[PDB]
Amino acid sequence: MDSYSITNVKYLDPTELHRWMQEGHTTTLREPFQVVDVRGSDYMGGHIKDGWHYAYSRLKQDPEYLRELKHRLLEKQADGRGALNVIFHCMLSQQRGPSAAMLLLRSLDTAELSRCRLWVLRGGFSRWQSVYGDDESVTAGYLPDLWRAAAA
Repeated sequence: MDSYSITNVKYLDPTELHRWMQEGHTTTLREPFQVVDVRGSDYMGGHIKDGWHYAYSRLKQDPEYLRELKHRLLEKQADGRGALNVIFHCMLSQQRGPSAAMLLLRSLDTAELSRCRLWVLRGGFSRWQSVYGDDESVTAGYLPDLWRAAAA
């Protein structure tokens, strides 16, 4: 990235993330990626496989928590190819997704700006599960019952 502007935050569709997961890296530059689920208690009911769970509320209130995430991400990037593609997502298409990305972006030094690419998954986990919810290879801890529209 080149600056600390909101325009540096990119958006990804579920179909493209799924493709990255199938291949094990991004399609264009073959770079690594890491999903960061920033939901709180609404994390319940299923999540993207191999993603990390860092609640937005705590990232925003605890600088040490944000620092921990940054450190983990950069540590993973150091042993990988090129820049690490970090993907943030919420439950739905919410403002907390890009806000979480901005929190990380603002915590990066000018030297670390080039080590990451920031993305937000359009639609959140809600859109994700409507398509890949029952796909065991990309979704973990899924509870079909909770997402039933016309249940009990």
